[PDB]
Amino acid sequence: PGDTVTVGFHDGPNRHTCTVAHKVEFRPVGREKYRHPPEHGVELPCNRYTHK
Amino acid sequence: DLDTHFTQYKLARPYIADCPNCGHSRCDSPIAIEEVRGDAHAGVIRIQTSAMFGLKTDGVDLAYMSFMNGKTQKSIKIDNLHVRTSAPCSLVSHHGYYILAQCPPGDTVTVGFHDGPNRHTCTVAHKVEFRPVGREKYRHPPEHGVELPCNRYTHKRADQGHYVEMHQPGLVADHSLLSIHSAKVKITVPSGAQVKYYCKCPDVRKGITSSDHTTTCTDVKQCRAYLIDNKKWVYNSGRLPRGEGDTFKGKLHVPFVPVKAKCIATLAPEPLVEHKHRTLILHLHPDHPTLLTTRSLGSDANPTRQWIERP
Amino acid sequence: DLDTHFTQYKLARPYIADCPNCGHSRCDSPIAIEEVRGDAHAGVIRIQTSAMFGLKTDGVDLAYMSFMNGKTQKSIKIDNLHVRTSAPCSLVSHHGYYILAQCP
Amino acid sequence: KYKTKVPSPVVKCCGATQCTSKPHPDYQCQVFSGVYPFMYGGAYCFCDTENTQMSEAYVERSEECSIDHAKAYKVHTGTVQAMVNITYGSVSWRSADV
Amino acid sequence: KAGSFGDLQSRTSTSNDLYANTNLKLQRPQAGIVHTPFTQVPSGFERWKKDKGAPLNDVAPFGCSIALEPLRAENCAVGSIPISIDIPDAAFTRISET
Amino acid sequence: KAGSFGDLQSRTSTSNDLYANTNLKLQRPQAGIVHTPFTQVPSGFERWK
Ligand SMILES: *[C@@H]1O[C@H](CO)[C@@H](O)[C@H](O)[C@H]1NC(C)=O
Repeated sequence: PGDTVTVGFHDGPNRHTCTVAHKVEFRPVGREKYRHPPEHGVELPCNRYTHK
Repeated sequence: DLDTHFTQYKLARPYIADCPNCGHSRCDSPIAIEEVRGDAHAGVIRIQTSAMFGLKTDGVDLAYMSFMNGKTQKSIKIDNLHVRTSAPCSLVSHHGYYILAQCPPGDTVTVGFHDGPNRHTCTVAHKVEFRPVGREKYRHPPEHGVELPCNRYTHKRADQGHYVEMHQPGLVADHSLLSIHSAKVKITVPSGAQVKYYCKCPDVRKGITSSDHTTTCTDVKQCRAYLIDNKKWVYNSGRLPRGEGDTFKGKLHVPFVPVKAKCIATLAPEPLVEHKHRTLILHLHPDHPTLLTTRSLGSDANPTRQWIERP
Repeated sequence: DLDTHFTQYKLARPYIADCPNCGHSRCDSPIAIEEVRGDAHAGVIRIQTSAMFGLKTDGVDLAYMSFMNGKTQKSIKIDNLHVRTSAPCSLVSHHGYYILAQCP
Repeated sequence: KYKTKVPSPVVKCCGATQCTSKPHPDYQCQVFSGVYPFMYGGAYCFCDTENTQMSEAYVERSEECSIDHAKAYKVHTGTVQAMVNITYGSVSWRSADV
Repeated sequence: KAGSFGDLQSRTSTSNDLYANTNLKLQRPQAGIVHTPFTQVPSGFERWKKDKGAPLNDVAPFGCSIALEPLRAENCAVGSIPISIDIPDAAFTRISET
Repeated sequence: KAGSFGDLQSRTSTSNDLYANTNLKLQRPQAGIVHTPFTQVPSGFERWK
């Protein structure tokens, strides 16, 4: 979670970045408000952006 | 001496264990986090991993670390070894399997290292809290204030009475030991090791071989192979398969054991005090949430306890 | 001109002073922090340090910084000079003992 | 504060194992059948479902227990002592525990 | 009870007989993963440290000051103290001499 | 008074005569360290804001 989103890259000695104000929230799935994906638990259907 | 602290760690090797987050996804990580100890006051945490720090193939060297790269153990100079919870953490010291770090609060603990162009990280979910000492909820150790006793993980590598067990490694599944060869599965055995195999093709076969063996099956998928190498021991990890029989081989001391220490706590600003008939008037201007307590000195204490967060 | 802004800073040197969390433990740092000014609105802060930025023994050069190494002053080209509070801060400019940065 | 000790699980391929009781604090043991675990080297077991993992766990005192612990006491009437500072006549102040 | 002050109890800090009461329950391992997941009630010692409240050091009547080595209550202004002191006979001067 | 609106007062913004009332107290330096620690009431102007 955060209040900004920063993206950037390097080009030799140059650094190009861009930061925009955007609220990023963690959205636990289920009836428990966890703050990071658990190592184990109950597997529930969720919304994800595919890696494909 | 420094070598005296590694006499038993030289008998153990690093290992690869499951990590819930290897970057973006779960994987078997050579830096897998086994435990995070975060019960010290001033943000100090101790992290146990599957990697070995401070040892090289030629002996003890605090600038070197060792980790497993498949079945082969690799030794490199420490390169950008880092710990992160919510922001970069300062490293205090490292010892076999153990890292001591000074971290800010966070919901995760991330540990990783670099190996040339390679990057190895492991992130686990773990609530890291900053625990101030005393009656003030400060968020970072102050430059000055009142020195109070506190609980800290020591920076010393000495054996201080706390130990963990190192056991004979269990079977290590490794399908790279198998090759179809001349349309007939062959088992390659690394020098000095033994390989257990299990094949269930029309000719069901199993056993332990100490040298290259060719079985009766013609498809690698029909066989399993396990590497047996007990020359180095591993921690009794809950993420590794257990061996057969009594696998206990020795003890490893825990380096950065918790100790009592003196921590600097903040000291709130002096209150303004005004006096009225039988009344004490205090004007409190805290910097951090500051606890105020009072009691009467008579037979009825009539105690008062409240945290002052604003003037 | 740019040289006219360093006429007085050329007469001063960096120094080593106590830093409460120098590295991971209190020690005398060559870039100890003397003051943090954070009363501006858009998250911009000004930091005074014991190091000298923009000056080398051969003159003014904004790509160089000087700091004390024991009794000897050493001038080096700036290498990953950074500021962070809870996350990396963007540096705006540096001059003498001062660093300007935008921090969260 | 307690620590939970978790020994290496017993992974039985193409077979099954059984749990036994042990003299450990809050000891837990359970066998989970139908597992098909993977390691860095690929599938650990050959059989697709005829495999079991036996998990074990028990509670220990944490390392911090040597310094960070609470002591529960039964309190009974004991003794009363004082430090008394006495002067008399031209004799200077003298004191002792009484 | 689990999650309360006494969930973990030991007669002494170095004993080898420990009482532990937590809902330590082994969970099924995730598919394809070798690990030992479990659930357990959060430590009641950490809970107590949060909910300790005011100590006796801060609420004791009569201005008592609490010290631990040995455990004692100092300077409690309760009641009165009978006293008897035997003054040396050399400390007294005769009336006709004063 | 310290911590209130008028803790710091000046007749003009360029005046050389400044009035200040804060509970500025010098603290003993930490052992072995050369520095000047102190405690002070947070500014009453920032508090007033
Ligand atoms: C006894 O009283 C005298 C004078 O009041 C003082 O100097 C001395 O320190 C006292 N002794 C103790 C043990 O407090």
